[PDB]
Amino acid sequence: RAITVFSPDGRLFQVEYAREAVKKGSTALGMKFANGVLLISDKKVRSRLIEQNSIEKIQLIDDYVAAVTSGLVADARVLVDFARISAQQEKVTYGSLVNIENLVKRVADQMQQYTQYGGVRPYGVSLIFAGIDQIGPRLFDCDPAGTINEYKATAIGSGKDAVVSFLEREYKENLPEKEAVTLGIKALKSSLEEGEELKAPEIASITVGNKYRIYDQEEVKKFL
Amino acid sequence: RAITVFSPDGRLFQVEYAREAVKKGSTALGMKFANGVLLISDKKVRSRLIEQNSIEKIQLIDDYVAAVTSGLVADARVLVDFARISAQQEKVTYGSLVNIENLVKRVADQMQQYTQYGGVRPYGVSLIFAGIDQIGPRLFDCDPAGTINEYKATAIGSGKDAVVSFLEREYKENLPEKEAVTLGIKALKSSLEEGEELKAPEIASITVGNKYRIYDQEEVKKFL
Amino acid sequence: RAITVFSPDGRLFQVEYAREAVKKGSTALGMKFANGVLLISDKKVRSRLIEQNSIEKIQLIDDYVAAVTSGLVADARVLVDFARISAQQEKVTYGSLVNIENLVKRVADQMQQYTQYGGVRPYGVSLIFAGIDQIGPRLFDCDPAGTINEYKATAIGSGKDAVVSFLEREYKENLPEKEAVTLGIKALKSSLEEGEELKAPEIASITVGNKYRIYDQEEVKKFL
Amino acid sequence: RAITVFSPDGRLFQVEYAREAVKKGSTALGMKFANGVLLISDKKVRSRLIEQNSIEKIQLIDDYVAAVTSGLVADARVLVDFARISAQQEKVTYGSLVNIENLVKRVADQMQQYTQYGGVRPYGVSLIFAGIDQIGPRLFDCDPAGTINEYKATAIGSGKDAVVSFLEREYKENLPEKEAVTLGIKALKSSLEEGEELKAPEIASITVGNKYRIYDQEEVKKFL
Amino acid sequence: RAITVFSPDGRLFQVEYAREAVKKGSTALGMKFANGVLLISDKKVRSRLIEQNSIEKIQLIDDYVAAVTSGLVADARVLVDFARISAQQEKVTYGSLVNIENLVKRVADQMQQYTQYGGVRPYGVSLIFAGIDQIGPRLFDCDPAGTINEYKATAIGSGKDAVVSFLEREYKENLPEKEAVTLGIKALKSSLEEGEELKAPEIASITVGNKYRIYDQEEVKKFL
Amino acid sequence: TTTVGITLKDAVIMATERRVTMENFIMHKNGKKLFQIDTYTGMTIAGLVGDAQVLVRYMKAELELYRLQRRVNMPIEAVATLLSNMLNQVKYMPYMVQLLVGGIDTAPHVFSIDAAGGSVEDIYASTGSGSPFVYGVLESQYSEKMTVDEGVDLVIRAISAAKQRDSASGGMIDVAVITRKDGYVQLPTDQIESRIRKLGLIL
Amino acid sequence: TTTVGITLKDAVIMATERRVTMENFIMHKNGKKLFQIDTYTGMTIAGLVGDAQVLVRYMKAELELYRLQRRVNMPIEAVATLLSNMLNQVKYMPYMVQLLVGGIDTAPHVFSIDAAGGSVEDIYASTGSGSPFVYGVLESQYSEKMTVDEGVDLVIRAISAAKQRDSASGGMIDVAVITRKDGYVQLPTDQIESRIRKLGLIL
Amino acid sequence: TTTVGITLKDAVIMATERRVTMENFIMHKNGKKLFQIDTYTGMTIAGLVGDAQVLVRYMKAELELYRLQRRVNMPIEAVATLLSNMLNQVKYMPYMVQLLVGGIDTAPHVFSIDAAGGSVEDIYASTGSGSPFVYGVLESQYSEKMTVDEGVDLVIRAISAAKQRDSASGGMIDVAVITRKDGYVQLPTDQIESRIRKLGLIL
Amino acid sequence: TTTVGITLKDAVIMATERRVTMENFIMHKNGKKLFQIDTYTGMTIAGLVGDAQVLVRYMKAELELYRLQRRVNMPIEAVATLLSNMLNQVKYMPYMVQLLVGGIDTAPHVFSIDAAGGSVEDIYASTGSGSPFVYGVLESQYSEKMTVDEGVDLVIRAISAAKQRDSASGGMIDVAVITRKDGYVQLPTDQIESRIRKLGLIL
Repeated sequence: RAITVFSPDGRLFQVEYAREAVKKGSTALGMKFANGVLLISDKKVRSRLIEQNSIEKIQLIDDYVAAVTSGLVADARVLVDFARISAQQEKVTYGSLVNIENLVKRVADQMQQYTQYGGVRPYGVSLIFAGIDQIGPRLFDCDPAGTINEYKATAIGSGKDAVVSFLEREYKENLPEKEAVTLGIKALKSSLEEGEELKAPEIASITVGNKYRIYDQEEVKKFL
Repeated sequence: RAITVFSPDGRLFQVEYAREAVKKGSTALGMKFANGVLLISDKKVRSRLIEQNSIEKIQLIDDYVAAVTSGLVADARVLVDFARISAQQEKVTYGSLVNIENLVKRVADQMQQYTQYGGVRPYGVSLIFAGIDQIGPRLFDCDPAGTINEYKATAIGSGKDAVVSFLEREYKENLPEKEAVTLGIKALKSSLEEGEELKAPEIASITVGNKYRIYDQEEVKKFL
Repeated sequence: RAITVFSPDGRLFQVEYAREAVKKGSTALGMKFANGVLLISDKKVRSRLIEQNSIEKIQLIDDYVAAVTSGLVADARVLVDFARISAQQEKVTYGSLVNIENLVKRVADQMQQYTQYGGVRPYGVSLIFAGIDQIGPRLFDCDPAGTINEYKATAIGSGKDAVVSFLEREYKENLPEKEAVTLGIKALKSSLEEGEELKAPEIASITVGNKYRIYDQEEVKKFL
Repeated sequence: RAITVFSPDGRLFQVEYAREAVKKGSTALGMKFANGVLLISDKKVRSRLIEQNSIEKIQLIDDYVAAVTSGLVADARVLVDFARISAQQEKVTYGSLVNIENLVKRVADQMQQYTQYGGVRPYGVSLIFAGIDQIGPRLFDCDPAGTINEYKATAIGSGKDAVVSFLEREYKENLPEKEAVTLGIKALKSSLEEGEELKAPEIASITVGNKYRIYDQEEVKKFL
Repeated sequence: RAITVFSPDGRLFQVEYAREAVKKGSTALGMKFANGVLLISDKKVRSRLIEQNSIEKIQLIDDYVAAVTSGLVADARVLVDFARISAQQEKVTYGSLVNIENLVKRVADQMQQYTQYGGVRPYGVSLIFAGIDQIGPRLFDCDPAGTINEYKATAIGSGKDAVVSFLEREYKENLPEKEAVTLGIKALKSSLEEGEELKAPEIASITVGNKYRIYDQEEVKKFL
Repeated sequence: TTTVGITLKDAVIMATERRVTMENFIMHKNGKKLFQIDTYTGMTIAGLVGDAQVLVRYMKAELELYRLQRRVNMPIEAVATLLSNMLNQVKYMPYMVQLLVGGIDTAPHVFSIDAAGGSVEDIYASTGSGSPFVYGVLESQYSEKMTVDEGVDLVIRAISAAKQRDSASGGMIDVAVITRKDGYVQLPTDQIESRIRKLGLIL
Repeated sequence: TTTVGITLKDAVIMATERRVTMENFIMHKNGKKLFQIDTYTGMTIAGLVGDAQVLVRYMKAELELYRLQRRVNMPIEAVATLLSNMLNQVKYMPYMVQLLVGGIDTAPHVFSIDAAGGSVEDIYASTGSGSPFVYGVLESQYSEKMTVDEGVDLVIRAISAAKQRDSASGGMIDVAVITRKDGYVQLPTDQIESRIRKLGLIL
Repeated sequence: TTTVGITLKDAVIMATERRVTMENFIMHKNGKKLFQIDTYTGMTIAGLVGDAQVLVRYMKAELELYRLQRRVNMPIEAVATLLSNMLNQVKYMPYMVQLLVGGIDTAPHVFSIDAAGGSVEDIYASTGSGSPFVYGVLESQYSEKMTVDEGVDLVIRAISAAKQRDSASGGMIDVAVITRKDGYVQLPTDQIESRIRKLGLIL
Repeated sequence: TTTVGITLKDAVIMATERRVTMENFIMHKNGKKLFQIDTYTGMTIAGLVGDAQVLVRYMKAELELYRLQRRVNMPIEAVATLLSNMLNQVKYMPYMVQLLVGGIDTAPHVFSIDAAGGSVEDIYASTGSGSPFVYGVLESQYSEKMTVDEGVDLVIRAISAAKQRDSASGGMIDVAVITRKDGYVQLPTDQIESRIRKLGLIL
């Protein structure tokens, strides 16, 4: 088979193959607004026996930082839990989480190790972290190789490319919360509206000076 | 041979092959009712020298949570025992098991590790956990990759697809206990009635405000 | 070569190949009677320089539980010794061995590990445990994958199939000790009487309320 | 595949393949001036949703030493963090960082290990360290095999060759700060101006007797 | 690929391939004189941006012992540092370094291990140690397999053979310091003068009763 | 603290006073010291608060696990033996705890486990700082020909006696009778107060 | 130090004096000892500064983590039980800390955890060096028929009493009422001073 | 030793006497005890020489690392909290050190960390063997309506007072004012001597 | 033992008496306590024989290693700082050693490191059992306007003084002056005896 070792063309094929795996996930996206950031995910719901709301793909890490994930579900869970405890570690050491940049890096390092070492495949998941720290609103992306990039808007999963182009053209940097989620849902629409359906996305927002607010079923459909 | 490492198409074939192994098991299913949840399994009984009742495939984890398993029998045992002790750990730490969601996640993480690491094949078994916690009745599913999904009704094993479709059409969310087990047995019937036999399933139910009740031979045949 | 990792058809070939190895052993069988259980083994004796009686294949684990084994002789010894010490552990912890079911499971778990992990082939041996605990007479079987099944009568080794069919037809659940060993020897006969010989089997029985009694040479030939 | 083990022609192909990977990075370069050293990097910015300034590829190790990196981004991060802590170790042991040569060697040794040992691919990144120590201005280079060379000017990444030749001809050893950054930008131009664009590089300088000064957006465009 | 394990013709090919790697290095040589020993190396200088003097390939281990190395630069560094600390260990244990033979053996043993064990390629570097101990002037050689030989004059690297033959004919055992370095430079000339250039070598000498003296740029050119 | 376990016929009763102290200075006028530890066994605490709780949480979980794996309740002599082994293994950073565990598995029992893991079964036993006092009255008035009703009343008398002569003991007595027939059942406060008044231990 | 927790109806109030000491010699005339530890539970400190802070940072993080994973607040009896277990496990390099934690999950509670991990719930409890004093006045004037207003005023009286007779206690009282209806809300200094003056504990 | 930190408006000043001892027998007539630990925070030492230095080297490096990774200075409450955690973790082979750290991040602060990792912020605080003395004069003459100039002069008065009545303290006072506007700036010896003479604390 | 280090201009001088004891009972009438530890730094020992030697062998090797890797001599403040860190890390199985290290890197220095790793630089310092005595005479007769010759003579006076009043000190004084210009040079016995006689400290 193959392992993380460099190919003759300078590529870590296991990482490449990892990246393929995130592409086969469910789309989710996010972007900053005037004074906060929002995360809005597609809901991999198709069965009616699935418990709707209970399956949350926007998960909180700490009251003021959430992450929405894409990729292999299982690896996403564990890695999400890694992040939670790492946040808590900073709270117990330093008193507070003063930089979300840090939080995302530590988690990144974890993934970079499994991409360095043999006897272990890479972590095949992608995630974006958003939240507000002392610096202000931050939107970060995390890749299977451990790569981190800081965004204003970014996407992940199946509608990665699709959503990317939408955002690439139509994103306005300071936009009020309302208009912003709408823009999101339009971008998510274009993409995911290739089955000619979208249903209701799961939507969360945070604004400076407060905690994360995860919306309810009824609200979302109004912006839908 | 092969190991958990990503294939060129973004799949962990060892996990895929794991999933094949659960498909070759014995069918079992479950669903929530008005105020509880039920687990009902097919009984892999064909020899008359097998000790009937003694072989239980619905096993209790704690007085108020059971799990019924499908897959390789051996791996199911060990993993079931992992779950038992993990439940006990929460009892000794926190005082009580306040979320079955947690209990199922921890066990999930265990499976996710053996799906991450080399020098170790994945755990090839599937299970569904049901019980009532502080939140209320919960039905959870667990897969070889560590994947967890929350249900109202779900199935596993050979009659996975079969039972799934039955439930997909004919499931009514609030149903009284009685009607519910009947629906179960009808769903289990359609499927498993391809040998033109079914014999007596093993049936358990829990209702809010009490402990798990595992039925007896004589009862079951009345709903049969 | 091959290792325990799942094949494309959902099978652990190393385990399969293990099972082949038990099939190439010496036959042994057991069954419960009115108030006890018996174990009766074929004796792999062909040389006259072999010390007859001294080679015991029904070995005691504890005064009130024996196990008779089939497979690779060497692995059977070690695993038998694992069981002995595990019994002793329960005696030192709890005061008594209150369930033979437990005793057999722990030993099962051991085998399941060597079937999980690489860097280690499975344990290629089969055994049946019999004894009386607080619950009453118990007959258990143990397989290379760690699988355990509870019997009324069961067989192992070369005459596995042969003996199985015999028992499948002619087994009566409550039978007096005497008639029982006779039934055993008849079942062992049909099978092993394909070389047109059988010699004298080694026979042990336990009855509720007492210890294991291993018969002597002279006795056995009377039931022969 | 392949591992660090010597080929029949005396080469560690994994290291060779590592070096290929650095070549596929983003260009960055540096050179000493009259009384300091400068680091100036190309900015891998193409999306407008990327947070410009926030992504820094010239990162500080200590107030008086920076490193700008090229290669796999992920491995660069971790290795950069290795260097930071190693600097801090010297501060806590000795009182001060008296030689940047040392600092760069320790980090080099780290890379040399992953190039020695199996069960681990090499670290596929290149970096140049610059700063002023007790000895004076120092510019160092670091390669995937752990190799270190001391420069007056050096380059890395895609425009490695390109920038190298530019510098090889037109570098004057004592040059005032101003003229120096200009020379840099000209060298970076020739190279990177093959897409017929360059945008604004990120520029840092240190002078003897003070700390590192990272320039701002507005300044750079004046030398642009 | 290949590992240190013996080939069918009694050779450790990984070691052989190691030796190839030292052959692809830069030439360096040494020889004893009347009352001391000298080490003189070719300088792998071709770029004008390289910091000349700063790159030293004759490195001191202790005030009274130097080593000049050939092979992979990276592995040479680490191994050189192994030697430094090992010297220091003897100083802290015994009070002094009474035999350079010892010092070179310990370092040899290190290389011999990486030539014994798997999970690790050999150390692909060669070095010669010279210095004066209680015994007197000593010149030692060290090979990738850990092999050590004691010389009067010896060579390493690309001009290994070339320089060897020169020395083989024209070496006179007691020669005054001056005449000696000249002989060196003549031997280094014949060889390395195949590009029709040599530039200035880096030259060091020690004499009994004193410390190592590393020459300066200006001196060397007089013997050049 | 003072706790009492009385074995009789086919039942065992166990009662405790409820009162923690925790300085001297009595800080809780209603602690818990009698704890159900299994559907057919309860265990009474009479040593040092912290330690004693930990043995309880442990024991709840450990018998619960057992019961699940073997599909049967653990014998009294077994939970006893097990508890001894637990205590004895870390007897050099020891629990300073005096534990009494009674229950009915096939006959009633009451085992007394000291701080060092010595468990000896007796037909009655007390533990705690008012230990001597209940031992007085029991040693005069215990008979193994007693029924549950007489049982509970002998218990009540004894514990009331302890309270009077020992200032560490005190606070509303609670009793549980554990029988095979009704399971483990803890008598409600109202039932107990009635019994005090009647026996004329009321003031 | 002295802290007080009073449970009543569907609220619990917790108040502390603010004053660290730290030699004898009172070095801080405004420490912090009452800390919110969850949206529905607060915890009061009354032992040794250092140690006590560490249990707080721990607890903030540990309930926060819990809440996130299970999507629900941790019960009081659970945070209590957990804290006991933490303390008991390293009771031979022990924290010398006396912790009181109250909160409202389904009913109000107030648990007192000693230094060795013994947790016993009571309807009121104090901790610290002025402990006896507030226990005096509470034991005379507590009624469980009190409303929040009467609650806060009983608290204030009690803590003022403690300050007078104990020289380790002192410094501006701060109180927090934690109810299900308004969440955890800590009363502002201005509200408290008004209440002193009124009750005529002002000088 | 005696050190003093005074918080006022938008500055904090910290001053120490310079004098180590190190037998009794005063061996250094010019030690260092006030140390800049970050561009916006300084920390004063008043315990045992060795130990105290190690916390300083640690802290310099640890805030420096932080600042680099996050691109921002660490908050005061954070460096405080962190230092507490460090001390508390090895409090059984403890540092016998009394640390005061002040700095300005968004408002001024001055935290006092004891040997066991208890950190409580106050508006002024001293540490060391002449601790009581500066606390005397501060408690009479501190006002939070003071400007830097008045600040430095209150500091100087206080430390001069300490020297007179405590023979462990002594030696040329050095003061640093840390403000947001000028950064951390340590006042040169010449500036300080002038201020002594003026205040008439000269002899 | 008594050792002395005097910093002046662009030199530092360090002298020791040579005499070990080792019972009381003076067993060596010529030990070694002043040791060159680098080409531009020497270090004087004044504690307990064994321990003290080990710090010396360590230090010789550690500065030698440094010098080789970085191609430059280690600064004084660095060797000092390093030595502190070494001592402080195993301060609970501590060296009972009092170390003085002086040398010239860019200016002269003399650091005094105690047993617990506290290093404070001063312009002169002594260590050892005759410590007070040389501190007496230095404190009267030291001036930083002294040249080497006056330097060596002030040293000699001081150490002779120590010998007279302290019976643990004694034995032929040896001095080394370390300057940038001549390197580290240890004055030969003949040079020193001449200087005794002249200063009239001869008998």
